[PDB]
Amino acid sequence: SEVQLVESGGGLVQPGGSLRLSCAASGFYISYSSIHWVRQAPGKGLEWVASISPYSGSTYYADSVKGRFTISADTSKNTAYLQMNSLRAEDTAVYYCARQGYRRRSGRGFDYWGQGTLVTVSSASTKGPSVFPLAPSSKSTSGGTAALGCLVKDYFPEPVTVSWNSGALTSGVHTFPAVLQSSGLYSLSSVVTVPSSSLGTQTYICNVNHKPSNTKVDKKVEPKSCDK
Amino acid sequence: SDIQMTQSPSSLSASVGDRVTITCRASQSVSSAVAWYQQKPGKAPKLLIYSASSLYSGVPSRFSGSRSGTDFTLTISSLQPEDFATYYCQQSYSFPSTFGQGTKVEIKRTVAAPSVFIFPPSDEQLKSGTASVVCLLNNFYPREAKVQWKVDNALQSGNSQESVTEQDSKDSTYSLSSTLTLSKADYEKHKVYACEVTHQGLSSPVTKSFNRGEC
RNA sequence: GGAAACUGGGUAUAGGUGAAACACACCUGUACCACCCACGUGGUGUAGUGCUCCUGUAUUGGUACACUUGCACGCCAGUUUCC
Repeated sequence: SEVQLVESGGGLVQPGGSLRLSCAASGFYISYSSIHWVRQAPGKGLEWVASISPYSGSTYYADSVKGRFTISADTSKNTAYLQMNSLRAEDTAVYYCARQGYRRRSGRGFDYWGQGTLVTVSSASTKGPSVFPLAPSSKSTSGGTAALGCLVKDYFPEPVTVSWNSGALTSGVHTFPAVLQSSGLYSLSSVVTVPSSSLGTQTYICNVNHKPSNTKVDKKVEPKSCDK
Repeated sequence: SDIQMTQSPSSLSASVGDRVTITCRASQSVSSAVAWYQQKPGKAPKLLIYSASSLYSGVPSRFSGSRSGTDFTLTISSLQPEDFATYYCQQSYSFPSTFGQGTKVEIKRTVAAPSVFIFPPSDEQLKSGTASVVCLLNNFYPREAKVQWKVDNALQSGNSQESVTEQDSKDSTYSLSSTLTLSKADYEKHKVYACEVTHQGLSSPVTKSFNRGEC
C-alpha cells in the first residue's frame, strides 16, 4: 500500500529497563489523524495501550501502563513514539501501531496498522540455539510412514525460522510453537513425515536461523546408528 | 470506570458456508462506538465494521454488524475458507479503549486419530548433561488430546511442556510435540521410556515407547 | 496592508462542522442570569451624530435642556473571503 506504518526499536530489554518505540508513517500525515499503540502478548489477544489526539496533543493510556509509558508525536519527522519505562515481563508483546480513520469514512475504526515490533522483557542473554536430531525409529513402519525432525533448544530471544532442505521440503512438515522453558530460554522442535522407503537414501537437513544472534545451523538427520 | 467488552464464544468450530455470529456485550453504553477486527496468524489486524454496523471499504458484504443496546453481533452470512481467523471487537466510546478477547474460528471436520511417534534424546545432547525426550502426535482432530509420560511405569508430572500447531491448511488437522526434560544424571538411571496418548479417535490409548540403549 | 462579506450582553450546556472523541475554531439550539424600555411572544457592541418617538425641567406657541423609543450612518471589537 501507499499508506504505511513502520515500527522499530523494540527488542530485548531487561526488567526495569527503558525502550523507546518509533512508529514512522508514509503516505499520510499523522497530524490529521489520531495514532494508537495496541499490544499483543504471545498467544494472547489484543490490548489497547495508549493514543494521542490530533491538534490537541491529548494523550490517553490504558490503566495497565499508566505511569510507566508516554506517547508522543513529531510532525517534523511524521513519527509517533512510545517511551517505555519501568518495564516488566508482563509487557512482553508485539507492539502494533495503528491509526484512526477519517470520521466520515471509517468512524473511529483503526484502518491502518504497522507490522508490530517485538519487545521481549527478560534478563536472558542473547543466545544461539542448539540443534539436535530427532532420528527416525528403527521399527518405523514396513510401509513408508516415518517421522523425523530437529530439536531447537535454548535460544534467546524469539524468533527462529526453520526450513527443510533449504525450502526444498515442505509437505508434511510441522514446526511447532516455541516454548519458554523455566530457564528463560526458548525451545521448539520441527518435524516432518517422509516415506520409510526413502530413509536409506534421501538426506534430510533442517535449516535453522536465529537472527537475533547471527546463528544459522544445519543438521543432517540420519537413521539411528546400527539401524539397518 | 473502565468499560468491559465481553465476547462469546471465545472459539467456534464451523464449516464453509455456515452462517456464524460473534457476540460482544458491553458493561456500559457505547452508543455505536464499536468496531470489529480480523486477525490471522503472524499478521496485523484488519478492520471489518466501524461504528455500529458500517462496513469498512473493501470488506466483503457477507460481513455485517448489528446492535441491540449494549450487545453487538458480528455476522458472516456464509463462511468462505479465507474467513477462518480470530475476530476482535473494540469500543472507542471513551478512553481507555477496550478490546474483546477474540473469537477464534476453526474448521469443523471428522475425527482424525493421531499417529504417534516417540524420539529419544540425541547422544550429542547427552554430551551437555541434559536429556530431552520428544513425543509426536501427528495430524489428529479434534484438538483435545492426553499425553502422559510413564518412565519405568512411573507416571511423570511437571517435567514436560508441549505445543500445538495451528489447524493445518490442507487437511484441517492438529499436531502436538510433548517434551520431557530430564537431567542426564537422572536420565541414565532408568530404562523404559514411554508415551501414552488418549484421543477420541483412539478406542483405547496408544503407547509408543522405547528402551534406553537398545538399537 | 487594500478592499469583500457577515457578526455583537453573561455563564452554562445539547447537537453539528472544521483531516477534529478531549482541546481550539466556527455554527446552531436550549436553559438560566445581568441590564434598557413606553414592560412585551420585547430588547441587547457603542457615555458618537442625524431623523424619530416618549417623558420631563422649564424658560422666551416658540425655545432650550434632559429622558426614552426606534432608524440610518459612523466608530469599536471579532470573523470569513479575496488579492
